[PDB]
Amino acid sequence: MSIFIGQLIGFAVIAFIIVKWVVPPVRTLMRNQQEAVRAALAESAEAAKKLADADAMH
Amino acid sequence: DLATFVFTRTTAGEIGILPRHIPLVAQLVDDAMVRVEFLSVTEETV
Amino acid sequence: AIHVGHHTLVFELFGMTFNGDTILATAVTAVIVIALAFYLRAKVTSTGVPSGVQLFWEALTIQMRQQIEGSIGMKIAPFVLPLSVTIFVFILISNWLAVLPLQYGGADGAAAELYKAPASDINFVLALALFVFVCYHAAGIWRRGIVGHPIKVVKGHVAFLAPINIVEELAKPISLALRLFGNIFAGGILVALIAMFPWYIQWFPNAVWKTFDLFVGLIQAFIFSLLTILYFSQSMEL
Amino acid sequence: ELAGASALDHTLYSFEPDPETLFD
Amino acid sequence: LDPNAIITAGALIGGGLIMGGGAIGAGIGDGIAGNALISGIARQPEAQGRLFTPFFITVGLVEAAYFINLAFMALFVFATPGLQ
Amino acid sequence: DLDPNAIITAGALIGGGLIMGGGAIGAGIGDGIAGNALISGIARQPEAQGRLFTPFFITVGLVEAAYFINLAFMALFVFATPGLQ
Amino acid sequence: LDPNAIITAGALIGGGLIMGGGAIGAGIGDGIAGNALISGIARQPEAQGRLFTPFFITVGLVEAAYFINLAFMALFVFATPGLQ
Amino acid sequence: DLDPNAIITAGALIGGGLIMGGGAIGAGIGDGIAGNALISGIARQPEAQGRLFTPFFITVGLVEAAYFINLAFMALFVFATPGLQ
Amino acid sequence: LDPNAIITAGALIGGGLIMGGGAIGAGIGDGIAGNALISGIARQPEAQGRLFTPFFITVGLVEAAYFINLAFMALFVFATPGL
Amino acid sequence: LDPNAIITAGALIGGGLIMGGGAIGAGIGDGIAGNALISGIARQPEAQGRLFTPFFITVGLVEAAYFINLAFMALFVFATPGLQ
Amino acid sequence: LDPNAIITAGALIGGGLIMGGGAIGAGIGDGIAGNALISGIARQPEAQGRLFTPFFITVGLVEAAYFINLAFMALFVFATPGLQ
Amino acid sequence: LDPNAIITAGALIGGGLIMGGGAIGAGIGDGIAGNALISGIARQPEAQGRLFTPFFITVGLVEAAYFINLAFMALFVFATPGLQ
Amino acid sequence: LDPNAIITAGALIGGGLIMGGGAIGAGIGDGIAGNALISGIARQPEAQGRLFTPFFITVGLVEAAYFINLAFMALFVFATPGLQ
Amino acid sequence: SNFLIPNGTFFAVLIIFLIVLGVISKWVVPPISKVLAEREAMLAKTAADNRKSAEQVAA
Repeated sequence: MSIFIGQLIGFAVIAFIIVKWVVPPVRTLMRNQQEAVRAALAESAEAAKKLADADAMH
Repeated sequence: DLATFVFTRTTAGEIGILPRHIPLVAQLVDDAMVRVEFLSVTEETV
Repeated sequence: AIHVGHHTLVFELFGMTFNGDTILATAVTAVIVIALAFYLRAKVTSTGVPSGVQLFWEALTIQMRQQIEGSIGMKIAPFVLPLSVTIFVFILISNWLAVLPLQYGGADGAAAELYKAPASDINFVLALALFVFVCYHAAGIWRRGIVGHPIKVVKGHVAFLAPINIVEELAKPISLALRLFGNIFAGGILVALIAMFPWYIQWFPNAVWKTFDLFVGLIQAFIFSLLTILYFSQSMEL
Repeated sequence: ELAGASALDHTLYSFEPDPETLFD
Repeated sequence: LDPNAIITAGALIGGGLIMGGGAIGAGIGDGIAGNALISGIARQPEAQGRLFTPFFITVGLVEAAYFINLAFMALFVFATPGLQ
Repeated sequence: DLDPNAIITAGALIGGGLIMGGGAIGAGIGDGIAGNALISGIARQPEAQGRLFTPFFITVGLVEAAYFINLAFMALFVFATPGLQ
Repeated sequence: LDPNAIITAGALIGGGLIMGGGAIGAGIGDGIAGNALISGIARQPEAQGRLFTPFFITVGLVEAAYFINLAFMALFVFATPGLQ
Repeated sequence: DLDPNAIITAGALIGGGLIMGGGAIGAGIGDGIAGNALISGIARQPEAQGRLFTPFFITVGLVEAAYFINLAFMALFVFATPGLQ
Repeated sequence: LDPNAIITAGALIGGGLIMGGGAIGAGIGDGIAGNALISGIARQPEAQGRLFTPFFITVGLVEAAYFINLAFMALFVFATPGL
Repeated sequence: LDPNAIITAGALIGGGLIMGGGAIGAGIGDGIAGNALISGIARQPEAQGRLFTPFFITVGLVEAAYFINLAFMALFVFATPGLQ
Repeated sequence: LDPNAIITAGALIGGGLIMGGGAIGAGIGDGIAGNALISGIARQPEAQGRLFTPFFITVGLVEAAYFINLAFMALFVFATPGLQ
Repeated sequence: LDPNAIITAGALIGGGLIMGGGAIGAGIGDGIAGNALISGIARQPEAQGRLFTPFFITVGLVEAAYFINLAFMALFVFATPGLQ
Repeated sequence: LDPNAIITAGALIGGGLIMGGGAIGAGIGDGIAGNALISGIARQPEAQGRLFTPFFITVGLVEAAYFINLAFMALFVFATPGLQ
Repeated sequence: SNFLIPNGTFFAVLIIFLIVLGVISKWVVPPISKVLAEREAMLAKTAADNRKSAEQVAA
């Protein structure tokens, strides 16, 4: 179990490093892609509105 | 044919261009001399 | 005391021996994959904001389709996309799960791990590689026919190097299998080897090697998928 | 071309001397 | 003369050769691929991301070679074929 | 007085060790060189990676062919040593 | 003859092979990566920050193999498989 | 006493190990270098590949030859060992 | 045949091999780094002062492998394990 | 112990080294010359006529040595000096 | 064991080793020189005539080493030093 | 059998390896450093002077390693530890 | 076994290694220096005179170690230290 | 203790992999392909709408 204790300590250190450094940027990319697709959807909606407007003026 | 040969001297070194030479842009040396039988070479012609 | 091999759980059926531990790891990975698949299906936000599962899956799909298209027409090889994404997720989860701290003392003065990466067994990589081999050779048969395909592969690029071409074919599957094995097998050895050190000194190198193992498993899964897609594309041309 | 293939802080074409070199 | 000793020493020498070859190949291939990566980065900073995907492919090859040989050493040293 | 087959097996093991040592060196170096070319080309022509991959992998397969031929012969040497009495 | 003599001599020679290969590979690969870095710096004085990240990416790979080899020699040297 | 034939078999096996080690190193390196050249050339001009294959498939064939023939010789070390009684 | 004589012979051969590999690595790496340095200084002489920063790392990160390797050779020759 | 036994074993090892070195040299030389030929042909197609001839020199200067080694390896495997 | 047999076997192994080393050196050198010559000719077709001059100056310096070994190789196998 | 003979043979093989590695390293490093210096001089005629100083830094390093190996092989051949 | 046979075999193999490594290093270094030189004349013919001075400086040094190695090799075969 | 010889496991593991492919070929990959295709179509149609609005207001 002494090897078990050492292994658990190593895994805890690995999780520490992950959550500390790698998690923030990956979540940042997650949020960036989510917001990019949401912005694309909003742009589609407003372009549809603008098409309706242009048809009305035309 | 691009002439069958164009000799010259560049900053990199002496360059002898043949008709199907790969495109190549280079500068001529201060005392550059060019013989025919800066420098820009295109796929079809110098 | 390393004890390389020696599958922890083994059973017998149909007059043949089977490795219980590798089947357990493979089943666990398959269950994780199925859980993610069902989560995606239930939470497909086509119009809504994509969730973690949705964005992860679509990122995998888009990357894989990009390599496929760069290799061969997507319509020419539609099944290649699902097959390759399947291989990628399967291998990635298999290798990643080894990061979990499932290593203990076996009461024999050595280190034994409850979870052993399924790729650490030659059977797993053999199955994956042979399946991929049959798959892309069948695709080649469909594209060129049963008779044209062997002649095409034998001819290859230059006739007078025919032997190498055959070797290349035989090099395709084996090359795919062995590397994966190694890429994971070393890990299985290394952790066990790392266990020889005292725990209060063993912890640190274990962590360093485990993060390196995460990176190695990721890159190996990526290259395995890319090699699969490439071999599919090469088998279907002219 | 060359500027597009160089740092701007003063059928590809082979720039025998280094692209930055030619600018000077 | 305990043929066991002779076969064990032969297996150890074989595994040492396995390691020598694998380490040499991996080190040199990694160095060369990294040289290419760094040169591409310096010449074209914009391609920083793009060059990563080919580079990791190349590594996956070269390292694989070394690692493949590693397994074989593990086969020789631990479960040596033809033992007495 | 020791068994001749033990000596033969030790010789076969050392031979196969050399087999795979040379194979590993060759494969690693050749693949690294090809990868360096691929990296340089992709850096030069940005989007040409898709087309460059197939000539790349022609050489990759060619290089790996020798490695795996040496694999086959290493297995031949070790699994069933030629002329093992 | 004592089996330990042959087994230990074989282990020593195998570990020596391991370190020879590891040193060769690490030195040459690291030198090549450094050559790339130096070329970048000379051609681009202000790129030192951008080129460092690829550099360590290469080194981490190269050195890793070497250290792997290092570790393995311990197993060969200190706890020789099949020692008897 | 030791059987001399066992010593001969072991020596021949080690010799063949060296044979294939050198052959694998040479073939891998030559293939990788010729590749690197081919990849770079095609990267410079895509269509150019149509012709660059010709010299490449020579050098490949010319280096693989130096392996294949070499291979035959190590077979002579194992299949029919010279000077074996 | 005394076991210790054989062990010492094997250890000496192993240390010789270790140091040969280390010398190969150190020499080739230093030569490559110096090649890069020479090219750089030829390109821009003023750069020389800064070029020593990465350069010393290379050799520093290369010679270490040699130096570390050297240390390991000692463990083979002066303290023959399992003699 | 049969003297011819050791003679032929050492001869086999020596011929192995002979052919290994020859194959390494020939392979590397052919690869380097082929890289040069590839680059030249890509650079100047019409130069092929004047490029194959110089190429056929170095390979001849390379293969020679390799083939020279063959001419000696046969010796060690068909007439080993000092056989007795 | 015949002392002459062991000495001659060691001599044969050493000669094979030395010839292999010379093979590697000559092959690498000749390939490199040929590559440089081919690149020069591709850059300057007209130059071929002058280019052969430095090339041979290199070739000797390479080739010579190879042939130098021959001498000592013979001394190892034919006139074995210290032969008993 | 005489232990001194075996230990002396081992030490001689060790020194052989020492100097093989040292010679390879010195030759390769010196050749590449040369190539760099000659290329630079070709590019820059007057620069030969200012180029010599860095060049001597390079060859000074590699040669030191080579010279170090000399000492060690001497230490092995002339003063063999544990000769007994 | 008589000691002299063992020490002689060890010395022969050791010297073979010495001068084989020397030959490999010398050949490859000569190839590299010759590549630099031949390319230089391929680029700047008039520079030949100023190229030879550094060229001979490097190649000679490349030879130096190799030639030095030969002496050590000759010491082993003929002046085997510790010969009984 | 070769642990390099194929075992019965070979078949068994294969089976599991197969079913996973089947799951991914029907309930994951096709829906994701549809999502990506419709997103791209949305982008293209939105660009077309913006343009047509431009030469409508111009018209």
